[PDB]
Amino acid sequence: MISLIAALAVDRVIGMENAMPWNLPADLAWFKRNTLNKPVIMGRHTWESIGRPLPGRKNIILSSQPGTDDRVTWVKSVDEAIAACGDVPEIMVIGGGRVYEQFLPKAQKLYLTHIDAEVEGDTHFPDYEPDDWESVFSEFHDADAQNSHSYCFEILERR
Ligand SMILES: NC(=O)c1ccc[n+]([C@@H]2O[C@H](COP(=O)([O-])OP(=O)(O)OC[C@H]3O[C@@H](n4cnc5c(N)ncnc54)[C@H](OP(=O)(O)O)[C@@H]3O)[C@@H](O)[C@H]2O)c1
Ligand SMILES: Nc1nc(=O)c2nc(CNc3ccc(C(=O)N[C@@H](CCC(=O)O)C(=O)O)cc3)cnc2[nH]1
Ligand SMILES: [Mn+2]
Ligand SMILES: [Mn+2]
Repeated sequence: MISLIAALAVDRVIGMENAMPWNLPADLAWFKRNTLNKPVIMGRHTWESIGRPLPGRKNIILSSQPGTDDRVTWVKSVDEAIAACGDVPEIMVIGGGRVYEQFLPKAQKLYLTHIDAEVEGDTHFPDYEPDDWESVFSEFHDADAQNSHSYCFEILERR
């Protein structure tokens, strides 16, 4: 199955200047828990934003140009990215905006974090059709001394 995972601020903002404009330790822990031991597909700008390979995961980077780092796998099309994952139960697509748009029609599950933060951004999660999706899990958390915003973890499944 293909799944997307993302953290969204207000108005579906996901990034600004090739970075994320918040620091939510609890959300990165959720990201790690839901991606470890799975392949992760990302676009080249997200690869540069993370800045290093993610441990315990097969890292697959989409770019139209040849690769520049043999610690990760480089592919040149969506279909090649999927194939490079081979025969696993669940493929995690970890962004960014352009990559999420291309994989959304192919996805069966969304792992969304809704963050109560107002930030200017330059990248948005796609504007998906809510009627297509069933919420199967939601868990709200208030802000605390480690996490400066409230946030809600949600899992949706395609109906
Ligand atoms: N909040 C979140 O959960 C989250 C998650 C991930 C990323 N982000 C943010 O998202 C932003 C980056 O997103 P973005 O939309 O600018 O970029 P992106 O989707 O990460 O990367 C786009 C690049 O991927 C390559 N690519 C995409 N589709 C391709 C295809 N079909 N075939 C070949 N190459 C393909 C191209 O690289 P080439 O130009 O080399 O061809 C393209 O320029 C950053 O701000 C980052 O912090 C946020
Ligand atoms: N829910 C969610 N939150 C995010 O912040 C997120 N970020 C990306 C892409 N950017 C990043 C940036 C950093 C790390 C990162 O350093 N992760 C470590 C955290 C380890 C920990 O908290 O102990 C990792 O091992 O996954 C992951 C993805 C994609 N989907 C997301 N999805
Ligand atoms: Mn806030
Ligand atoms: Mn919902």
